[PDB]
Amino acid sequence: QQLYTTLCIEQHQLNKERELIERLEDLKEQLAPLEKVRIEISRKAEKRTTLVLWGGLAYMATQFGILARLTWWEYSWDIMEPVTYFITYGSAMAMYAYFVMTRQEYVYPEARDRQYLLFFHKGAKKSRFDLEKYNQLKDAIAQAEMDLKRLRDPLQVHLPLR
Amino acid sequence: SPDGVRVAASTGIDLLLLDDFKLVINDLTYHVRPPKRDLLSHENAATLNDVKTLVQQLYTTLCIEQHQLNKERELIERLEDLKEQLAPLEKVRIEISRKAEKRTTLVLWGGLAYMATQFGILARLTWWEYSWDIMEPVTYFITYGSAMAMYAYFVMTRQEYVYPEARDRQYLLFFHKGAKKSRFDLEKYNQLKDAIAQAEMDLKRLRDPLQVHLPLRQIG
Amino acid sequence: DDVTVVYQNGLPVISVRLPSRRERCQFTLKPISDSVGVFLRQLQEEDRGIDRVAIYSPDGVRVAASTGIDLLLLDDFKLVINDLTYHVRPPKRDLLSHENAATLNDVKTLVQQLYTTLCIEQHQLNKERELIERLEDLKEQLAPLEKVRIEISRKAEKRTTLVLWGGLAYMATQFGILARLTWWEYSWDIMEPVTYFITYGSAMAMYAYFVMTRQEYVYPEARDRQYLLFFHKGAKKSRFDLEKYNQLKDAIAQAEMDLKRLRDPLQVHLPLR
Amino acid sequence: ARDRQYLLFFHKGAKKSRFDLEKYNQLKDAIAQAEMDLKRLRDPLQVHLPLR
Amino acid sequence: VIVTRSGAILPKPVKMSFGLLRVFSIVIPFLYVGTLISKNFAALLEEHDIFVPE
Amino acid sequence: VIVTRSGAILPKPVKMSFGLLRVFSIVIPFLYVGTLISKNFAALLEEHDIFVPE
Ligand SMILES: CCCCCCCCCCCCCCCCCC(=O)OC[C@H](COP(=O)([O-])OCC(O)COP(=O)([O-])OC[C@@H](COC(=O)CCCCCCCCCCCCCCCCC)OC(=O)CCCCCCCCCCCCCCCCC)OC(=O)CCCCCCCCCCCCCCCCC
Ligand SMILES: CCCCCCCCCCCCCCCCCC(=O)OC[C@H](COP(=O)([O-])OCC(O)COP(=O)([O-])OC[C@@H](COC(=O)CCCCCCCCCCCCCCCCC)OC(=O)CCCCCCCCCCCCCCCCC)OC(=O)CCCCCCCCCCCCCCCCC
Ligand SMILES: CCCCCCCCCCCCCCCCC[C@@H](O)O[C@H](CO[C@H](O)CCCCCCCCCCCCCCC)COP(=O)(O)OCC[N+](C)(C)C
Ligand SMILES: CCCCCCCCCCCCCCCCC[C@@H](O)O[C@H](CO[C@H](O)CCCCCCCCCCCCCCC)COP(=O)(O)OCC[N+](C)(C)C
Ligand SMILES: CCCCCCCCCCCCCCCCC[C@@H](O)O[C@H](CO[C@H](O)CCCCCCCCCCCCCCC)COP(=O)(O)OCC[N+](C)(C)C
Ligand SMILES: [Ca+2]
Ligand SMILES: [Ca+2]
Repeated sequence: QQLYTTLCIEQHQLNKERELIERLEDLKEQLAPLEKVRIEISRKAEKRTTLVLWGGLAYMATQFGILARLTWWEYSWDIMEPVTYFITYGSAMAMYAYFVMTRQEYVYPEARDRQYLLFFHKGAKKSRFDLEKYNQLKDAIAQAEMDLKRLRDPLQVHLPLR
Repeated sequence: SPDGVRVAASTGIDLLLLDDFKLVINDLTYHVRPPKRDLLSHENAATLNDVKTLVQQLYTTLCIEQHQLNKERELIERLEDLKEQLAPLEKVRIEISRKAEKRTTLVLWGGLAYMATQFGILARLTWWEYSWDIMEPVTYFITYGSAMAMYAYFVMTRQEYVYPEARDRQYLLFFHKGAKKSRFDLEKYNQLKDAIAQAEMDLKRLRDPLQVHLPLRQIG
Repeated sequence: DDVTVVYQNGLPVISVRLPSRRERCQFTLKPISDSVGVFLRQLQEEDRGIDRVAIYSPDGVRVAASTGIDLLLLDDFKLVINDLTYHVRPPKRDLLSHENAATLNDVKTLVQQLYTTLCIEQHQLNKERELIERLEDLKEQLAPLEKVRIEISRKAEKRTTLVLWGGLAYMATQFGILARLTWWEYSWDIMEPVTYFITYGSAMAMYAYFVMTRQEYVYPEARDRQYLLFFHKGAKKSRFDLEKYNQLKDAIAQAEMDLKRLRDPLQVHLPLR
Repeated sequence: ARDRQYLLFFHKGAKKSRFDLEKYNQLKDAIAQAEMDLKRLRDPLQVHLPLR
Repeated sequence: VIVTRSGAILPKPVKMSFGLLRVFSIVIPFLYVGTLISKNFAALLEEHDIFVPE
Repeated sequence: VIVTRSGAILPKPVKMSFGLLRVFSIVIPFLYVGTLISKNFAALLEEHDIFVPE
């Protein structure tokens, strides 16, 4: 305790947390130019993902209309029933070719996320975005915040309570 | 500040003694001159930092077991205060999650009632009035319309149509209007419910250095 | 009689039968933030047919009105109402606060931690010096095995690729067979039940897959299962011991995990975990 | 559904045999806790044990 | 799964009391009123000379 | 799941503004053109004496 006073250790600990706070709020200084570009790219990628979602819905409605006109107006059901079976089996073939080609199963909220990532990574290369520096900053901020949260832990005595 | 402007209240002390300043007491103005702390050695100071961080680790172990008993009893006192502050809101919360579950079992039983009456419609109209050759494309387009509505559910909710996730979504939409009609604040209940879990997670993080005398684990 | 209290999610309640009203009045209590005098103040607020109320000890001495109820509810006690003495025996607990007087074990663990923090840096650096040599030794011991495991995991991949494309070719030839039968040779009035029973046979085979393999038939899991079967049957016809390779890779990962778990406390001077 | 049918068979057999399941569950958690804090005492990094 | 991360056993899954009679007492009369709705609708459509099966 | 790791209730599910009208305004005018396409294709194939059923 006579070394904790003559070496001025409390100001050394508060200097340490001031250095941590300054490093954290200076890592957030060179991030704010990048998120203004990233929000733009993500917005104009989701605006293209909703286009293919509504286009798939419009395609299913168009196929309903095509198969509904012929079975009652022009032809009979005895002509259009094998066509509408083989359309179903062709859809079951296409959903398997999606698995062979894409190495993942065809479900809706994963195909949407994969298509969104492909749109984003096309747009980030089109706009010459610096993605790796963005990922490095987003990792370093999440590490510095965890280090600051571990420094001011209330169950330890790392900093005085004043 | 020595050019005449005033220094604000919450200005740090380390910023203050860079240049001069003037201290004004009731009638007197003293002109303070802080010295220059030019003892900034780069060498012979990476060996002062290790001794200064060793003295902190030596002081910490001298004052850590009497600290984690004061924090333990303060956590127990805050836990038994937060429980009594939460306990009036709990009986109001249960009676909103009882109407919101009865309105969800009405949907879950009326889906079964809709499927059973569609079965009874098609089974009446296939064997009795019209033939199966007349009433086959109706069933096929019923099936394709269901396969289209299950995709429109995904296009509108960004969530795949399975049974228990749609049940939980409909339950939460019932609850967040039951808790709005009856004048119930969910924000105070959520901040009274996360503070209890936060205060009792730290109570079991104190099991290591107080029960078995092992060093406790960090946040995360 | 109130022979006992009731525990409710960590809080006590005394069911004290009041003197001038023939009822078992419940009384919930905060054990840490209340004293005995508070409980006697709020016990007599109910009826005021109380000319004497006093909490005693089992030995018979009076208990002060300022002791906390958590210190009272450690042992059993007596509650004297103005004519009858209700003996109270609360249920026994284990611990709430790990607090008591000093012990020789406390000072013997204090000099243990004071001995730890003087030599933990010169022991952790002498352990990191061992780890940075052990990791490069393990990573150069493994160099013959990765050259063989890549040649096994490329044969298993080039066989499961043919299994995938062969399944696609089978479900594309079934289309051709059925679409030749329903339009050229025979008609749909013949080939509709064969279509239905092929669909039902596929739905039966997808359940028999679950009965045999004890897992559901989805595509990226039935691919990986057959890949692992090709790998383990191919690594047995090449004399490749996986029990060495697996323990080398997990030992390398454990050494790297311990290195990254100690090296950052050397940077930021925090505890390890 | 297979695991749910397995649990409904096991919890009927455990009531027929009077198996005292909760002492089994608390022992199985307690030995995992005693192995966890024993393994955190034989740490190669923390110098908790001498002659090592 | 059937066990926890230790070797303990997961508890007994909850059972809806009298489940099959609660399902079959709401499946059957709605099936019957489905047949009634379809019979009366077909009789109405035939009686007004719109769709007569011939 | 309807709660967090605490007892705190999950937030409100994000509904889409006019979701049913946005679906029924994209289903119906595409079902109509899907009718018109098939009608014109059937008439164009019938007129050139390729596929006539009756
Ligand atoms: C008295 C009664 C007694 C009778 C008893 C007699 C019964 C016969 C005994 C036969 C036993 C012999 C054993 C043979 C060993 C074979 C091993 C082998 O092949 O080595 C592979 C070997 C790997 O060996 P391995 O390491 O042990 O791994 C194998 C498994 O992984 C193993 O482990 P796993 O964990 O992965 O297990 C998965 C397993 C299990 O998963 C399954 O898929 C189980 C399937 C069983 C379901 C049964 C469905 C019931 C159908 C209804 C019945 C219809 C009758 C109708 C009658 C109507 C009359 C009223 O899959 C397989 O192992 C089988 C592979 C594919 C089989 C598909 C056959 C099913 C269709 C049969 C129906 C026949 C229709 C005839 C119609 C004719 C019309 C004129 O190398 C490989 O190349 C990998 C295989 C690549 C993928 C599959 C390739 C398919 C090959 C043949 C298919 C031909 C074309 C498909 C035609 C489709 C039919 C329409
Ligand atoms: C005008 C010209 C022509 C008209 C054309 C068609 C018009 C039909 C109108 C249909 C619209 C439905 C109206 C509902 C709107 C309001 C819903 C609402 O407030 O509900 C409150 C309630 C809670 O409200 P909330 O808390 O504010 O939450 C709002 C949303 O739930 C929040 O939901 P979310 O954000 O979580 O996402 C859910 C989302 C998910 O979105 C969807 O699921 C949309 C699905 C539809 C997509 C399009 C399908 C494509 C169909 C193809 C069309 C083919 C046409 C045929 C032509 C072919 C020939 C060319 O939306 C919904 O589920 C909305 C609920 C409505 C369900 C719609 C189902 C109707 C299907 C009809 C299709 C066409 C009919 C064919 C007619 C055939 C002719 C013979 O919502 C519910 O979900 C409850 C469901 C209850 C539904 C009705 C209950 C009836 C019960 C009657 C009493 C039974 C008595 C028993 C008697 C006992 C006897 C023994
Ligand atoms: C870019 C500019 C805008 C373009 C606008 C035009 C858009 C054109 C339409 C493109 C379609 C893409 C969306 C696909 C919607 C088809 C919906 C599909 O489900 O219909 C099935 C009919 O199948 C279709 O004919 C094709 C099957 C899909 C195979 C092709 C995959 C195309 C994916 C391309 C990536 C786009 C992301 C997908 C968005 C969801 C019938 O449903 P069902 O039988 O009951 O499936 C069972 C449900 N499962 C899958 C969850 C088990
Ligand atoms: C104010 C309170 C109101 C109370 C009274 C309300 C009474 C409402 C009556 C209607 C009940 C709602 C119906 C919900 C259940 C519909 C039955 C449906 O689920 O059955 C399907 C039949 O489908 C229907 O024909 C089309 C309905 C499509 C659903 C659109 C969403 C509408 C519900 C929105 C609210 C969500 C409630 C979820 C309840 C489960 C099964 O077909 P299948 O193909 O073999 O299953 C495929 C397996 N999947 C689902 C895992 C993929
Ligand atoms: C020496 C090298 C070896 C060469 C061997 C070459 C062998 C070539 C032939 C291989 C045949 C493999 C068949 C692959 C499966 C065919 C595609 C399958 O999906 O068709 C289904 C119909 O086929 C039947 O189900 C049979 C499948 C039963 C299992 C067959 C044995 C599989 C053993 C091999 C497993 C690895 C296969 C690779 C992943 C497909 C369609 O089902 P559908 O209704 O439309 O959609 C259901 C979607 N689900 C599954 C997600 C629900
Ligand atoms: Ca059919
Ligand atoms: Ca027919």
